[PDB]
Amino acid sequence: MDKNELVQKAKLAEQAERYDDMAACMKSVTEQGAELSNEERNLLSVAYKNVVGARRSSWRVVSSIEQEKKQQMAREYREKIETELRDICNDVLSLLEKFLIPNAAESKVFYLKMKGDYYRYLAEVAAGDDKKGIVDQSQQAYQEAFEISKIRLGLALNFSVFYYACSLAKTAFDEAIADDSTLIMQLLRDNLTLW
Amino acid sequence: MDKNELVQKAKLAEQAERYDDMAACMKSVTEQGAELSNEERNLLSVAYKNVVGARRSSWRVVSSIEQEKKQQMAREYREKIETELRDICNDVLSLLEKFLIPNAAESKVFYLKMKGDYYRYLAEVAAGDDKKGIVDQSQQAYQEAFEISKIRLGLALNFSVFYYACSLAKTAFDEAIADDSTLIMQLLRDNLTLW
Amino acid sequence: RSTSTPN
Amino acid sequence: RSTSTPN
Repeated sequence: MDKNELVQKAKLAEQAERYDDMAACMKSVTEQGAELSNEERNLLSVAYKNVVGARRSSWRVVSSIEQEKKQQMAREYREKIETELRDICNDVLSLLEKFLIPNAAESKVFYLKMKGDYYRYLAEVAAGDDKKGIVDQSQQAYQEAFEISKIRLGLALNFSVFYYACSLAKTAFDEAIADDSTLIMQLLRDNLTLW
Repeated sequence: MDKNELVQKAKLAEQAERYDDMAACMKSVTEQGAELSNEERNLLSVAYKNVVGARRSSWRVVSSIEQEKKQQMAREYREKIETELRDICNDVLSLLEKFLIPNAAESKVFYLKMKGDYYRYLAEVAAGDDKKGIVDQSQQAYQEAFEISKIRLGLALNFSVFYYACSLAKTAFDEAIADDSTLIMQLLRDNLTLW
Repeated sequence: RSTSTPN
Repeated sequence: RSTSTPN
């Protein structure tokens, strides 16, 4: 198999914008012997965010566009992406639970964030009774990270938004007041700026 | 089959950035009864440019990166895209010759541009003796458009670059001197600015 | 609305 | 180098 080449590959894919080839190059790597070099730990985080993002972005536009015959055409299109989307979270969400979270320091909150992230993603998507279980599933996953942090920064944000709430925001924000970190914060403020 | 729905689809795909679904939605349409509504005539032009572009862009980066064991890994990667690329030109290049060019006014130069464009693309890609035939193939296709124009604007540019030349540029540029058109021109100047 | 991160 | 168009 040779991990240190499938990494060089995962890198080389991003060095050329192909995010699926990338996200994939990492899957092979995560599904090797876990505990990922903070760099490796990174590539996967992003590759995957792009990929599911791409689809997440698109899901957004069409759901609205939809809202007659032309619309069954939309749902049929939504349906199709909701699918690759699901395929991506589920794909990664798994890796996490069956490889990533169990093989960790700081990472443990990182992953736990991400884990709750992806169900959040799936949560946006769900419909029938499935939804409730996915939502709760994310929370416990997120809530678990909120407490373990006590990066952590980024987390506070995402958990924060996940609620829409603000209450949790100002709190984890306010305390922080005491370049990278900066950025994130701006956003949470900005979030309240919104709410 | 129902063209007027596969169009709405081709549109809806771009309204959500999925360019392959788009380029494809058009293929179904071009490969219906030709003579395309200037709008339809458009969507296809772009969808396809994105798609092959995407791949064209990436082809660029890796070819350089390559230039030891790690490099066989690159060529193996280049090889893989050069492929989908080829698959795209060839895919469209065909449609053009077997549907588009033969079913036309102004379009005739448009297509003829595009036609020479795609081989130009393939031309960048080729290697063995194949190259020479592809190059010449484009020229005659482009050269044919240069003369038929006498849009046409955009053409002059692309044919211009295809040579690297400049001679052909200033000429078709200079005459023009007598919002949309503007843009293009800026570029040809800019091209000489370069050469 | 809102979110979320970057890389 | 150079090119080419847009849409």
